[PDB]
Amino acid sequence: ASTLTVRKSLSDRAKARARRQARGRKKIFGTVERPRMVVTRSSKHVFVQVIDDVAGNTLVSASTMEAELREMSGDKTAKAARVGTIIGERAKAAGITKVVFDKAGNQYHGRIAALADAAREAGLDF
Amino acid sequence: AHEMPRLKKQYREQIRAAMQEEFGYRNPMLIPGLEKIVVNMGVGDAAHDSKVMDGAIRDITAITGQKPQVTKARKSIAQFKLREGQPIGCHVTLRGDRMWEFADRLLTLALPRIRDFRGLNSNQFDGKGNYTFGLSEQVMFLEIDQDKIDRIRGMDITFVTTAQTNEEGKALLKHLGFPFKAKD
Amino acid sequence: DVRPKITLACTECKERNYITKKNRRNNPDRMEMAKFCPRCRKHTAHRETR
Amino acid sequence: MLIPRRVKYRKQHHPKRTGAAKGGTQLAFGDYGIQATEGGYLTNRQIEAARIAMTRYIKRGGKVWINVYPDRPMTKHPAESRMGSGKGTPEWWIANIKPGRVLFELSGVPEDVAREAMRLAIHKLPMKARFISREG
Amino acid sequence: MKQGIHPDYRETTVVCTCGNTFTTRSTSQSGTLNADVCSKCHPFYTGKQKILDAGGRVARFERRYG
Amino acid sequence: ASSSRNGRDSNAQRLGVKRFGGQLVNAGEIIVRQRGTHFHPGDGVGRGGDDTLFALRDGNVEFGTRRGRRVVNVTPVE
RNA sequence: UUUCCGGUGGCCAUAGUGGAAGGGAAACACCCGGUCCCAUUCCGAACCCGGUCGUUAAGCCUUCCAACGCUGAUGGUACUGCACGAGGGAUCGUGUGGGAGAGUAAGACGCUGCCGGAAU
RNA sequence: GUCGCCUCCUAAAGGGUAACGGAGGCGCCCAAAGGUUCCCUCAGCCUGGUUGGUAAUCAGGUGGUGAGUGUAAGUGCACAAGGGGGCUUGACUGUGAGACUGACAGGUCGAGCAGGGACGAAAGUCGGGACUAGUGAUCUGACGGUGGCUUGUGGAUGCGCC
Ligand SMILES: [Mg+2]
Ligand SMILES: [Mg+2]
Ligand SMILES: [Mg+2]
Ligand SMILES: [Mg+2]
Ligand SMILES: [Mg+2]
Ligand SMILES: [Mg+2]
Ligand SMILES: [Mg+2]
Ligand SMILES: [Mg+2]
Ligand SMILES: [Mg+2]
Ligand SMILES: [Mg+2]
Ligand SMILES: [Mg+2]
Ligand SMILES: [Mg+2]
Ligand SMILES: [Mg+2]
Ligand SMILES: [Mg+2]
Ligand SMILES: [Mg+2]
Ligand SMILES: [Mg+2]
Ligand SMILES: [Mg+2]
Ligand SMILES: [Zn+2]
Ligand SMILES: [Zn+2]
Repeated sequence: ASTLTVRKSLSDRAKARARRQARGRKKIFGTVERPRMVVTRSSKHVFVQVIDDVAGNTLVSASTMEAELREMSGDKTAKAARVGTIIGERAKAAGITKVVFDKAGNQYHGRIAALADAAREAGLDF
Repeated sequence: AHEMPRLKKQYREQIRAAMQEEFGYRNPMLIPGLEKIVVNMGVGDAAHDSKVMDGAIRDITAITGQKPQVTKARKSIAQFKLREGQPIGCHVTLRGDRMWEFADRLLTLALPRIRDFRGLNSNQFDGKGNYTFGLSEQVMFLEIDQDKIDRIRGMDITFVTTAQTNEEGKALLKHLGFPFKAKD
Repeated sequence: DVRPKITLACTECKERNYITKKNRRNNPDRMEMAKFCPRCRKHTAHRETR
Repeated sequence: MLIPRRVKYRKQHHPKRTGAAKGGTQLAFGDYGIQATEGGYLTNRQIEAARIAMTRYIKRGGKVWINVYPDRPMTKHPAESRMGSGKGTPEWWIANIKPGRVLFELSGVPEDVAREAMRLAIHKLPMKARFISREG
Repeated sequence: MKQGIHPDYRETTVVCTCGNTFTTRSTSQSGTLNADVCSKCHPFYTGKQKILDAGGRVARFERRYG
Repeated sequence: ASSSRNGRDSNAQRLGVKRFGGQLVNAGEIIVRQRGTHFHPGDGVGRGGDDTLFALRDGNVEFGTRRGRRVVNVTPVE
């Protein structure tokens, strides 16, 4: 469900983040050569999906909701770094090589930046 | 230091209890509270000189405790001797503990020492629980000196509260403690 | 006269590489720029000729 | 005289005189009407003459509506001049009338005096027109 | 906070000249505060002015005639 | 007498669609000259400085909609 | 497999605007702080960070309402390619093909793909 | 009165189309009003508030484009191409697959590549400006660079090329 118009009655943070995400998606698009790495950052978790936007289907994904990461002791940024390592490992497992990173309306800073740097350490060409 | 402002503790305990018992909201996080304080100063007589603006900045920084937002002229108006881009106003937004301590200092010190003070009107509500009033002078704020003011100036104090209706906003400000008369 | 043509020459080889225009009232003085010198084969500082 | 307060363009092409009435073919204000059965250009002076005829016959009873406004400027070439040297200045204001257009409406007056007043008004128009009513 | 941008703000003792002192803090310099009056010291909401009005037309009639 | 105070028109610019839907084009072929983006660049179509839309690759021209925008695509030839 | 829900697309109002009621298991969200990375043309409002206490009040989600808006035939009409005809003239009509716009009946309180969570 | 260029209508839903037909503009401007990156949403209306009034400045609600766009008009742009912050000079050098448009001279768009840079975390974008006017062939001469030629040889001088 993606209506081109930002639905009214949304909260202020939601409206602002929706505008920022729509502006980020103007230049970012996932193909088979370079799929899009979208990081959805909420107050508790980070959910990463690598998407081929031509077919509209996610190739690999990772989160802090997985079984082997609920019990892992660390900080929000440390958990995001572990998620970045995992998503890089899964991308190498599926043969992704290079991705285009999408911050999904958030600032490239902190948890998202740690996730991206960890994915770069894993072997992702971005 | 590390000590919650007296106004904030009194607000929490007394005022939350009073609003819960008197308005009876069905959800605990519906009781209105003070969102922010906005101190505006229209300094429109600053197109011809800039030192009066140094005075305004000093006065309102001493009043509020933070540097102001100087606002440039939105559009040029020739009826006004007003061009575009010349800064013609300054406002301070107080939130957090700073808002509470500014409110306490204003209530205890500033407005009581107005000449022939008669309270503040309760009919100055905007229709959504937010209450604004204007001071034609700025010399009540005793935290500033007296023998070094450049020129006379006033301000607008605006209380923005999370009160849905005017009645509960008026109740909030009254129970926080405001001089409120019964005249127009 | 008010927007004249100005020649930018490299500060290394004195090569009159570029020509452009300015306002001569907004920029009364000679302009410094970081242009590419085909002779110096890299980006050098170019200055308006005098 | 009906002249618009202002027009966007004072020199305009001649209005098309082709086709039946686009709108205003049914009575909407009065109880009787003058319906044009022919097309043409209805000037403001003809509109005024017809209005005077109706208003003077019906006297004090009822109201008269003019459904057509002459907001189309027609230019005039400088007199005794050859052709060219630009377009002329506006001289006449017209309404573009098509067959079936209700020109005038009349109300508050019985049918025979209405018929006579509208006969008088119709004898002023440059096109053919007829008396119409609301099915009695 | 930043260094070298704000005026000095330290601990301060005050007097309300009405038996009231407080441990607030104010922007003053190397001294104390001496205020004319406080809010609790004010006669507004403690009820010490009782101005109301003076509109006894009949009252004045009866005072000056009866 | 008098004179005409009009009389000036600019030269014809010959804008419009040059390649219509389903037409086979080479890479770099111009699909439409236009002022502004009445058509937007789609997949395999680039936009020029004067808003000219050109083929970024070989294939067939198609006109369509992407989100809210009216776009020109060049679908690669099978 | 299914149900509900959190993200991410496609169609871009049949989807919205408005009203009424209800719900939060994981998730979402407000929320609580600002020590730390970071920030406000002033303000931890926002951006950013540490938590997940409290709360479903709002966001979000489920259901109901055609109310405003949106979608909308069939038939007819205007117009029109080609072939003709009529009038003193503005102009009009027919044959043979194509055929709206408005309006009416009506539809409609969204459809759908991938990833994930909980239960099954 | 007009003469070149740009925008709209006439122009009959591709392009083109005339008249001393109907409307207007241009012969610039901007070192940012260019590049890149990030963030933001307006005009109008309503209500509350010192000077302050319809309209300076502040606060809450509403408002989707009616505001804005350096400059005519049209096509666009709210995803903003509109408003703002940071850093910058690509307002490059050698090129140009392939095309559009004119009788031609000519006008216009352009992928990809190298060098050397700007911004960004990257993806990427940048060969001036949201687009379309702001311009003048050739001859002749001038200035900078280069050093290909030089009438016997070496210079000079002159020419050539950019
Ligand atoms: Mg109608
Ligand atoms: Mg461009
Ligand atoms: Mg250009
Ligand atoms: Mg319909
Ligand atoms: Mg039909
Ligand atoms: Mg229809
Ligand atoms: Mg055409
Ligand atoms: Mg045609
Ligand atoms: Mg011709
Ligand atoms: Mg240049
Ligand atoms: Mg070529
Ligand atoms: Mg041109
Ligand atoms: Mg390069
Ligand atoms: Mg720009
Ligand atoms: Mg010659
Ligand atoms: Mg010889
Ligand atoms: Mg060269
Ligand atoms: Zn050089
Ligand atoms: Zn006192």
